[PDB]
Amino acid sequence: ASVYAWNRKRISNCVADYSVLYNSASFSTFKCYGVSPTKLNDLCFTNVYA
Amino acid sequence: SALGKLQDVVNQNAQALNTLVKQLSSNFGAISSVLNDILSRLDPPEAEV
Amino acid sequence: DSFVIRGDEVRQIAPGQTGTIADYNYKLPDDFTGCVIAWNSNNLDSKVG
Repeated sequence: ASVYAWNRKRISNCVADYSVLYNSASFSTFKCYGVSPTKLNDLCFTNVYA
Repeated sequence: SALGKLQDVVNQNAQALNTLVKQLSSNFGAISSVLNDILSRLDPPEAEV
Repeated sequence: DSFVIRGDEVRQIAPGQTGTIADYNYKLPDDFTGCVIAWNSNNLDSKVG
């Protein structure tokens, strides 16, 4: 979607492998703010939104 | 209220201990007041801060 | 320490960075002191084939 009508998808009831996001070189910018990128596989979350 | 002088000292000491324990719940401007949450969420360059 | 990398990978030669050559090729410590030097070498380290 366009940025004025940006699409919000709920992520819930899943086990998430962020290591395929870290190890992929396709992303020009991979920048996390409130959490370390390498600790994402060790934590549990709710209210995940893309 | 006959024994108020001793009870005042006891209440002041217990209140000072309760305040000192309560001050651990404050984050003092950090993202969290729990040390384990910071050590499990962040890399050491920003967890150090 | 001399090597040749890509143009977008020059941000990973730094303390406290997350990245690919930082983890599996060349890691700098958090208490690193010194200078990192980078310049473009497309005229020398590239071939048309």
